[PDB]
Amino acid sequence: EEVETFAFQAEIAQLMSLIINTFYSNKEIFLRELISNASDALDKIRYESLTDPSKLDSGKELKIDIIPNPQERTLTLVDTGIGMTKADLINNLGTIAKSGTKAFMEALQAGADISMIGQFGVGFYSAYLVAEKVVVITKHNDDEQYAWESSAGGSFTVRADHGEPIGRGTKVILHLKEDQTEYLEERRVKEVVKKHSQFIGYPITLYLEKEKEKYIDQEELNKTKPIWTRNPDDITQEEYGEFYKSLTNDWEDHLAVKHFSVEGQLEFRALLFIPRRAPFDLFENKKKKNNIKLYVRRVFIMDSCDELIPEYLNFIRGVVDSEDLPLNISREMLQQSKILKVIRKNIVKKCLELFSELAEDKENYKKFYEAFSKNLKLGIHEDSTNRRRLSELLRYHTSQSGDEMTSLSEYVSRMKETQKSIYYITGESKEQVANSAFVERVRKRGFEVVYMTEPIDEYCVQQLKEFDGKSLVSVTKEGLELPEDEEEKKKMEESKAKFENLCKLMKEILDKKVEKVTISNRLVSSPCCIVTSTYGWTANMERIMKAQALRDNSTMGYMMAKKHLEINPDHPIVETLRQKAEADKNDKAVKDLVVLLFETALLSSGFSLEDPQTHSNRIYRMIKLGLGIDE
Amino acid sequence: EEVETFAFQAEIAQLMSLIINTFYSNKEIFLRELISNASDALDKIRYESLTDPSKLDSGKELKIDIIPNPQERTLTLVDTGIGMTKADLINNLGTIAKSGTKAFMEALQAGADISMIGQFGVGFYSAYLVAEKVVVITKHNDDEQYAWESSAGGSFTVRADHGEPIGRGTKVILHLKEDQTEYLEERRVKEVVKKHSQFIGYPITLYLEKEREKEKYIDQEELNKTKPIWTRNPDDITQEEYGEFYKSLTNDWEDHLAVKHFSVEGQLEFRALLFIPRRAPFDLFENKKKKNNIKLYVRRVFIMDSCDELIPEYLNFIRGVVDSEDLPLNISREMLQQSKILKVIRKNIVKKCLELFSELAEDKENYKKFYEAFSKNLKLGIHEDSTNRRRLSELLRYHTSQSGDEMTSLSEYVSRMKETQKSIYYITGESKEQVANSAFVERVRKRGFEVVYMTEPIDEYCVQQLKEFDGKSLVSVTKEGLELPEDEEEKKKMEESKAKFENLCKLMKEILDKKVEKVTISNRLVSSPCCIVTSTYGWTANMERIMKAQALRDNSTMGYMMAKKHLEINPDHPIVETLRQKAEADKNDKAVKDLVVLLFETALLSSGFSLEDPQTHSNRIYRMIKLGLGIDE
Amino acid sequence: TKPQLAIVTQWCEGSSLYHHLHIIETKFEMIKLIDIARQTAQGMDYLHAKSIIHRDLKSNNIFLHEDLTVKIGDFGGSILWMAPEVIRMQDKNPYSFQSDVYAFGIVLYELMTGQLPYSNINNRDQIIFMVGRGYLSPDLSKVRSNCPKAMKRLMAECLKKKRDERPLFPQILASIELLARSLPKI
Amino acid sequence: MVDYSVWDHIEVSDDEDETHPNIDTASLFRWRHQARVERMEQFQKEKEELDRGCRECKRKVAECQRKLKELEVAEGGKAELERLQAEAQQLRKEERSWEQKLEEMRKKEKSMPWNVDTLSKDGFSKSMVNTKPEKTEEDSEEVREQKHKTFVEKYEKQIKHFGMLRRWDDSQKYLSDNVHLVCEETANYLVIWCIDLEVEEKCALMEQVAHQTIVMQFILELAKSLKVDPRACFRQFFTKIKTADRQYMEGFNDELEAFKERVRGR
Ligand SMILES: Nc1ncnc2c1ncn2[C@@H]1O[C@H](COP(=O)(O)OP(=O)(O)OP(=O)(O)O)[C@@H](O)[C@H]1O
Ligand SMILES: Nc1ncnc2c1ncn2[C@@H]1O[C@H](COP(=O)(O)OP(=O)(O)OP(=O)(O)O)[C@@H](O)[C@H]1O
Repeated sequence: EEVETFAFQAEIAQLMSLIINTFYSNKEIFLRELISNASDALDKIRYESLTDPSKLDSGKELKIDIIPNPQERTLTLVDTGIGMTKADLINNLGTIAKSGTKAFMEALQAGADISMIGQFGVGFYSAYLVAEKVVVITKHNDDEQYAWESSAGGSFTVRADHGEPIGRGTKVILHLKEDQTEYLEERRVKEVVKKHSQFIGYPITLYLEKEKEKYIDQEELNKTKPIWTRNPDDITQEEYGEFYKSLTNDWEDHLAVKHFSVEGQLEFRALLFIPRRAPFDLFENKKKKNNIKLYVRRVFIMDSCDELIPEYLNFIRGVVDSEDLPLNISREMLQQSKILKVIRKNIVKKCLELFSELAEDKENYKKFYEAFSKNLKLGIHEDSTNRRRLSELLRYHTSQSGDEMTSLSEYVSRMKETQKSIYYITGESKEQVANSAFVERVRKRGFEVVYMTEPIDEYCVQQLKEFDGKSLVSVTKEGLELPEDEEEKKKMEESKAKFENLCKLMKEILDKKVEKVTISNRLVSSPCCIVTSTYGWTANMERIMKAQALRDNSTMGYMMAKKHLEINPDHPIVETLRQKAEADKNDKAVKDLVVLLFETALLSSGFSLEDPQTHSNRIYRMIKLGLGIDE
Repeated sequence: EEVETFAFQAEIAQLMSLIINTFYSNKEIFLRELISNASDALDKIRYESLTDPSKLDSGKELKIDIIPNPQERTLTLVDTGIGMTKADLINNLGTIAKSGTKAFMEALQAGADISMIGQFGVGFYSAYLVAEKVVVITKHNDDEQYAWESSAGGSFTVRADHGEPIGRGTKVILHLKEDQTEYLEERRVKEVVKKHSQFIGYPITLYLEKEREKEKYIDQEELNKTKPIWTRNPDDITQEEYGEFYKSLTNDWEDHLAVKHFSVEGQLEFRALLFIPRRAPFDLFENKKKKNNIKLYVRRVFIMDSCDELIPEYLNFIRGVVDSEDLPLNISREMLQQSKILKVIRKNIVKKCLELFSELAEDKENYKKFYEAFSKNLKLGIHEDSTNRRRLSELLRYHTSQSGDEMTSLSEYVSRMKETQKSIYYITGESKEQVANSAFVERVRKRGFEVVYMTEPIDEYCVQQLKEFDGKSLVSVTKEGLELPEDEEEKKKMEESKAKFENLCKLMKEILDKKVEKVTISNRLVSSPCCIVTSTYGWTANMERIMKAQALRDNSTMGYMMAKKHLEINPDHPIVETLRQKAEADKNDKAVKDLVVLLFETALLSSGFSLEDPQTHSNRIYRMIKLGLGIDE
Repeated sequence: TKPQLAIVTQWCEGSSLYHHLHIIETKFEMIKLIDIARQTAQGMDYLHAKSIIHRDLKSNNIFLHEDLTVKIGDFGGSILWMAPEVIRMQDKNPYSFQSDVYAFGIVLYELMTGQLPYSNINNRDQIIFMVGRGYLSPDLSKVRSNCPKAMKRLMAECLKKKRDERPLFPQILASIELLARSLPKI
Repeated sequence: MVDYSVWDHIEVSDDEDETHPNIDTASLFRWRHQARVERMEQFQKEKEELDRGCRECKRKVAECQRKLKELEVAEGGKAELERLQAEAQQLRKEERSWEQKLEEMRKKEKSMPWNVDTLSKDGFSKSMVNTKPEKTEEDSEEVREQKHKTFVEKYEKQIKHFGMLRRWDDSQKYLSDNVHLVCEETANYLVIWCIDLEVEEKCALMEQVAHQTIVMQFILELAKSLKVDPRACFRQFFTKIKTADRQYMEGFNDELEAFKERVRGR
């Protein structure tokens, strides 16, 4: 019956220590914070000018300087902004979690051409990460010049001074520490400024001392203006290329460019790119990927391409500038990581549209395809959402087009009336597969076969199983059937009974090895060949799998497929073999001939022999017999 | 002139807004914080009873309870700890950046023997992240029961309460809001507790309502049952306890193989515990899987488990825990700062893991099982690591030409070589039968030397870097210029024979037409007319096969730089002698061309290389079969 | 003069689990038959807690991966995994969690018996009508010699008659785990 | 201030950081997508039903107002009027209930999250192809002479400023802006500069300048082997020579000694 209210308090010393020793990770962002504050002040004075020009009679230009001094340990950062008055100096620079930018934005009309950085409040106390005593000198239009001095303890002193006049800006003098005296070295300052704040709209300059000992004025800290902000109808080709050269350190130019922008609640503006030739360490990974950055009001937030674009589109460079997002207390990470996955969808969609548009003229597509073709087949393997739009940018060599690649949809046009399914073959070279045993029959009836001669082609063709309602059938798998005449079927049925005896005898001599021996219709001018079964690896896949460095072996026996043998019932050699087998049940010559035939069939059908010395000895004996030497 | 001193201030509403929704992700965190406040409280009452009893007449036991209510949307966190008075309900829970744990630790007389979590003073508003109204009921040994209540924003009430007897402790009631009402279930609370804070020293229990046949209440204390082992002395633990911990830390139906347990009591303090799985996981050589093997623990509270540099790449099978006592930590307690101590931890872990590997190599029954599964990961250390190469090469165990089915070692093989020998001989092939009776190792196995077999790709990848052993060099038996130290009488005989086989060299080089760069005569064969060897600088045959077969090659550069080869013949075989005699007379005949092409192609086939166009060879064989049987035409 | 570095692989489609037990022999011990049954129980529990249903789990859908890792999927006669409510023709929405439980029970029967269910009668129309009315069920005597009793209770509970007296997945998972951590041999 | 309560309920259907080790993904994405589309279509059916019901109810309300205006002149209809009043009042109160249900349904479609196609709507988009004539190489002898004179003189001043040093990272950045600027003529003038430094007999300066020059000429010879200009091949040899292995280091040393002997005898 004695409820009594109170008010929330705050403890100051622990608060300051916690801020400046806990909030941030690195010790190099104080320069970013100071540059952001200077940019805001300049923005304020610029906006205030364009109603009465009586506010620019003391200093007409807007600039930013950096002056190191390694004799006194100072890092002065002069600018020419709006300045601060005494009351405002006490009330914003000495009160944690209160910002003077928000008040200026709120009192300002309703809608203006202004966009400033900073709404939290704890940003200037980050100078004490590397500092021992900070001094601020300031002057406004309607006050005098004041000096502010503190040491991150519990008090600050504010006094009027006489000294060197400034026009209307602010000086920030930083007395550096003893073990942090490596920020007066210029390579370090240049690296920090270029990585963090390089798209600021104002001219940062340095004040080095090189060689009388002169006074150098290197302005080159930023001299590449952002180009995605302006209208897309005023940029003329070449202007893009320069921005590409000065973004990633190249000696050449691009090959395509996209400049889209979405609106609504989540809005951004992107400037994707495509390079000319593939970098030679593209799949070396290891190093953190920095091909797509992410900016908020032209200040770096974080870089990544493991969650902004997929892993098979790592060759694309660009910029993803946005306007407002849920940032962290250190503006280095994003709460609600789902926003990134929302961005990724739009980026992928626009990239695919760009590829489709570029594939129109058939003169620049070859340059893009001969250097970026592995990534498309990598994408087909793991992308279920868009595998139909990525299966139309595939070009293949074919045996009705000499030395020009054809497209898959173009294939389906020039088919025959009764043809079903697409035929393909996978090998190791373009001439090893052109003249093989399997092809020599379907290529005599006017049909078509495509040539998939590469290692990743198997990974692709294992996943893509049908195209436009047509099935991809191989020429080397246990009994392909092709449209044919009835009379041929009757003749083949008769021949099957004709050769029904030697077929079993070969199965007798050849033990566990082959699994079933049969007559085939895929050969016209070769004695015999080897085919595999439906559910299991093919020869090429087995060859690739046996050559992987980091992979296990206890599962090899489960996946390999058996092999059948095909006896072609027209070659004279088989005809005489039947003659021999008909009279004699078992002779040494028949055994030797059968073994040698199987062995050459294994050698010509892609398989690797398990003991070459026996085959070599068998060849040497025959060489010796036919040219003399007795033994 | 005039100097004015001031003092710093703050803005309370904006500061609270910053705390609530700027530096806290993964809302679930709130629960952890609350638990970390109960445990600390309990610890205090466990320290005030050591000097004198009779401060425990109110409660005997210590416990942590959770009660969810699905009807009024509340979640209670009863705890029987030290409690809070009235003067401490306004100076501790009503001031940003003010703790009571730190003041407690200050007053101790440097006796240590206590370790409590938290010294920053902002961890109740994490609980404010999920609820809209917070109520606290508290009692102390020398006050009356009091009630705190707040709804955020410049206000809180501290009235007195007479409505319920609590012996001694605290009771926190959260009033959930409509959006986040998934924390009243079983699975969510269970998962959060089991994943974030399960090694706390006290029995967290739960009081959910079940139905059986009917609102009978259930006691499921099993939220934590496994105690932390890594705080005990290493000598006082047995094998079954270690196995049970390993089983109920990564679900598996078998125990471990070896276990390491050490401590580092220097300026840095941490204690680790590493195991070795009995059988390798299936997906341990993937691309970007979320690695979770070594988990950090600062004062028995989970921090992070991914890390970049805690163990190098090849030590992936090792799984266990690492506990510390002090580290530079963020404000969210999920991320490490400035990442310097990690180097020291990684160095120490690598050293002790190698020590364990050497220790396990004494018995000859477990090492076979260890090496049959994790052999590949050692042959990466010789490649990447460069300061531990010397002592990582002893644990390699190859086959040999004198051990039937028994893997020997390099050091054992060094102590079996004859005096004259000055180098190690190895052969890199595809299988063990294909390599057992080849043509290269035919002279070296007749004198009585020893060759070591190497049949796997990672052997090439390692041997390419390991180039010495005990100051002795490894030389292969499939490369150019291999010398066997022998008497100079047979060397003079070879020199005499190197003059009558001279014209044949240039005839063969002319006919093969820039497919072979030399055709010399050499001493490596006894019963084989030809064999092909490669150059001293360049890929061997099997390495080239492996390079070509693999995907993602980027084959623009590699194709036009490698694959040099030679050819060498022997002056004893009848075939070569007959060929020389025949080519002596006529230098433009026809049979000799066919014969030399056949010999070169067969030698190419049985030496590791792959034919460029396999149809021609097959057609030649078929033609000879036809002609030797009388089919003609 | 600029070596290389070993490169990792991506993944591959491991053998289906209907191939292991029907087209090949591939007979495992009793302990591993327990572990597979637990893995399919846990995975279906996760789906069933986000209102996702599956409508079928044919034994070929299960993919016994490298080493030993079960992974349910969807890629696809099959009148042998269907419930006595699916073969009805009313309201076009007979599907619920209990039908998934029934399909899991039939998978368990195939897994520890080693044979196709309903091997006696071979007529598709006859079987569908019989399951419709004059209903039958697989005879439970066809079991392994060393199979435990705790699961024989679980199997009889999964498929009784109706969709109201069938269990939900947490109880099944708990029972399987309890039986698993008590079995040296029996 | 600092209110982030709007970005609390986003939903993605193909999220890859929430999966089970016993479900294959792949098919999980399709299940999630189908569920989202079905729920959206059910709510769309409800909302369109309410909207068209409100539209036809407003049309019927206008018709009833017309009927009331007609009855203002006529008479007789009371039971129909009472039935219409009662039914319309009950329908209007249940429609108010339905409207409140929709007002809460917007908050629920905030709790049931934003999808991909509610957060943003597209604006402008343009795309270009850059059909540039990638064939530009001026006559070999004329480029040799003109580059020799101009570039060789200027970058000879540059290479004289650079050669007195021995540093690597400085050499790395100097070769970076050299491959920005310099060509083979600068390499030839560096060769002749080393040649006439041999005649001047500065042994230590020979060692330093020969170190740098043989590194540059090894870049040159790798360029000759690959026929790729020294502009395009600078970073790989630099990064493999700063991390050069022991064997590569001794090979480089012996080749340095051999080249020094060759030039001294030249
Ligand atoms: N160089 C400067 N010129 C003018 N005003 C300044 C300058 N530096 C700081 N201020 C003032 O300091 C206040 C804000 O200080 P602080 O940097 O702590 O906050 P913030 O602007 O929100 O943060 P941030 O550093 O992220 O931009 C504002 O009133 C701003 O005008
Ligand atoms: N259940 C509790 N029993 C007793 N004291 C408590 C309890 N919960 C909080 N306190 C007290 O609240 C004060 C401030 O706690 P707060 O949560 O703000 O931060 P902390 O204790 O420093 O950190 P943390 O919550 O991470 O352990 C401390 O004096 C602490 O003892």
